[PDB]
Order: sequence, then structure tokens, then C-alpha cells
Amino acid sequence: GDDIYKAAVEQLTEEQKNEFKAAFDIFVLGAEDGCISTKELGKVMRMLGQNPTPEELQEMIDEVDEDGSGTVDFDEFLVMMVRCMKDDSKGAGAGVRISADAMMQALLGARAKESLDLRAHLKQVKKED
Ligand SMILES: Cc1cc2c(cc1F)OC[C@@H](NS(=O)(=O)c1cc(C(=O)N3CC(C)(C#N)C3)c(C)[nH]1)[C@H]2O
Repeated sequence: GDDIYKAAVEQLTEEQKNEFKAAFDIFVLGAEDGCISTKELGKVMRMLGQNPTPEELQEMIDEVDEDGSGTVDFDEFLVMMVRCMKDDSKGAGAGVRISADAMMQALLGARAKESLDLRAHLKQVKKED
């Protein structure tokens, strides 16, 4: 049931559909496997205010793993974003729940993410950034 997940390509903004390349690219920047692992996780988690455990990262990855060895494909990420907007809470059983925009703004956060107002999904008191 990956209708909006796989079709997210058209659901993504004008800059998002193009940021999905550099975004995930930074996650595996210099990766010999080409994919993301529990190691790279903590590397990005800090960029989005998050300091989980080395054993917990296996959970947020297991639900998005293809090989089943603490990892995730490049496509499993694209959906993780479009699915996050509606499912801000996918972890279930942790201290908090990571969002999608939080990952994008952390990964690149320079190109453009206001063309469609993706960060507007969290209309609430924020910082000056
Ligand atoms: C490989 C990859 C996958 C994911 C990533 C980034 C990635 F690099 O971020 C979003 C995450 N979905 S989630 O619902 O936010 C989510 C939160 C949690 C959780 O147990 N914790 C919140 C926590 C970080 C704290 N304190 C610990 C889980 C299992 N899922 C998951 O899709």
C-alpha cells in the first residue's frame, strides 16, 4: 500500500523533488555501501536535535529496511518523508518522534523549502533560526 508513498514524486514540491537527491546523498556521503546505516543515523540525528541510543536506531531503520541488516534503501527514504508529513509518529515506543521537515532542514536546508511551505505543516511557535 504505497500509493502516496511511491507517487510522492509528484506530491513533492518543486525543490523537494530535486532535493531528494542531495538530501539522502548527504546521509550516505562517502558510504561504501551506498545506503544508510545506524552509524550515519546518529550523524544526522544531531543535525535535527536527537541523541538516541545505538540500539534504538535499529528500530527506526528496521521498519524501513530492505536487507534487514540495520540499513535502508534510497527509495525507502523518499517515502519516509511524504509518509512523515501525515505520520509524524511512526516510531511508537520511544522518547519522541522524529519528523520529516526536521530531516530536510538538517540535511540541506539551504536550497529551498518554502516554495510550497513544507515547514508550515508544524504551524506553531518556532525559533528565529
Ligand atoms: C533510516 C531512518 C529512519 C527514520 C528516520 C531517519 C533515518 F535515518 O527519521 C524518522 C524515523 N521515523 S519516526 O517515526 O520519527 C521514529 C522515531 C523512533 C524512535 O524510536 N525514536 C525517537 C528517538 C530518535 C528519540 N528520542 C528514538 C523510531 C523507531 N521511529 C524513521 O523513518
